[PDB]
Amino acid sequence: ESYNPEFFLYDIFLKFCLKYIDGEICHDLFLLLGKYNILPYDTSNDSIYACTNIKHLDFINPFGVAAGFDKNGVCIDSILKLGFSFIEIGTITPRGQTGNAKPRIFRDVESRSIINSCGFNNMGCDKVTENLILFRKRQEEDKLLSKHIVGVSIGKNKDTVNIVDDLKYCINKIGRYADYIAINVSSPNTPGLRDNQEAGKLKNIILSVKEEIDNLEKNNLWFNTTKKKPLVFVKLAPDLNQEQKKEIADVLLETNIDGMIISNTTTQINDIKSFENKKGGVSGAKLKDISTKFICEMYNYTNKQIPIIASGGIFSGLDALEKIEAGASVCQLYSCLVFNGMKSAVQIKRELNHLLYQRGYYNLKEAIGRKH
Ligand SMILES: Cc1cc2nc3c(=O)[nH]c(=O)nc-3n(C[C@H](O)[C@H](O)[C@H](O)COP(=O)(O)O)c2cc1C
Ligand SMILES: Cc1c(C(=O)NC2CC2)nn(C)c1Cc1ccc(C(F)(F)F)nc1
Ligand SMILES: O=c1cc(C(O)O)[nH]c(=O)[nH]1
Repeated sequence: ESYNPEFFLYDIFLKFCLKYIDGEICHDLFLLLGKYNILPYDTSNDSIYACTNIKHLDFINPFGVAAGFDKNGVCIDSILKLGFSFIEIGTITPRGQTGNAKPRIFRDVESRSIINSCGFNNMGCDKVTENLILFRKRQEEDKLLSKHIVGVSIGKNKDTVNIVDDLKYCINKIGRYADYIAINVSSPNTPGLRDNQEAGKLKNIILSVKEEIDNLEKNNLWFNTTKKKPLVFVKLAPDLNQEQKKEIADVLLETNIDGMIISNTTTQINDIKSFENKKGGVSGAKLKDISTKFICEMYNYTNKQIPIIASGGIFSGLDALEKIEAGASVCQLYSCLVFNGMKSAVQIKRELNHLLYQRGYYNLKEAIGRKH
């Protein structure tokens, strides 16, 4: 009963943390609990009707943890054992960074919103690779983790001129241990990063990343879950106009990107009194509708040819079903872990299974894109 993530004390501690403790400190405490493997766990098998896939990536269930939660890969086992099918570590950069000055994370509990200006704080590609190699060694000896997927989000150091150099550096160090690589061109907290979403720049970035991944073999294998070379995803920002979204879509089709993560934080949420005039991008429930509309738009601009990982405002099974019906094959959570806590995975999985049964869906795959 105690290791059950729905134990009552966890909600007691969650409420106390959300009322009296700084956001980053709460996060650091969660990571500390996982580092010592004293977090609750849920090793129950998941419904075979709720599993999903992106190409050859077979997700035991449709819920993972978004990037920026385990930036340095120091907590992969514990987070996954909460009930998640995958996690995206990072975003990492070649050299470590401490990020912007603190406090840089703020919460609004009433609206279930977060705002952050972290600035790609992380231990750097080389250290984080060592943490991921340790996990992959543990995974090779634990059967309960053999189907779990780990992706790596890569970006650039603040002072780097040509992003492709930094992306290549990361791919050549951590790529062989990744099940997929997420190209982060959508953080609002690294000056000029979002400009790389322009079509011509993005195209060259994607081809450069894919060419570097395809060269890992020759340069001398796959110490990951798929035992295959990592897929390539792009994470997009929701603060784009329609012509930019159409131009990106055309590039994603030409370059054969394996999927698109929709979406990162936004600067369009400005009705939160306590966040006014603050730096950073907003996450949480207020982002849900904005990011779901973005899924529908890109699902149609890419003619349904590009799989979608949903990110933004997902708290309930209904929220997740809305993303799936809009076009998503899998969902990523972040703010749900902040405001619901340890029970996030267990609870949302049960809710979705109930909804699939209620709505007359045979399985989750049948629901993908049904809104359209
Ligand atoms: C504190 C914090 C740090 C984040 N860091 C990253 C990051 O490093 N890379 C990334 O791609 N997204 C990052 N994100 C964005 C989340 O991955 C996610 O896309 C966003 O929070 C929307 O999901 P949500 O509304 O369910 O929280 C971060 C978000 C927060 C709140
Ligand atoms: C809140 C919170 C946060 C958080 O505010 N992140 C920064 C705003 C972005 N991140 N997470 C995992 C939680 C849930 C949590 C933390 C600690 C504990 C406890 F058991 F250790 F007390 N329980 C639940
Ligand atoms: O992709 C990202 C990165 C950050 C950050 O490190 O500041 N923050 C976000 O909201 N999204």
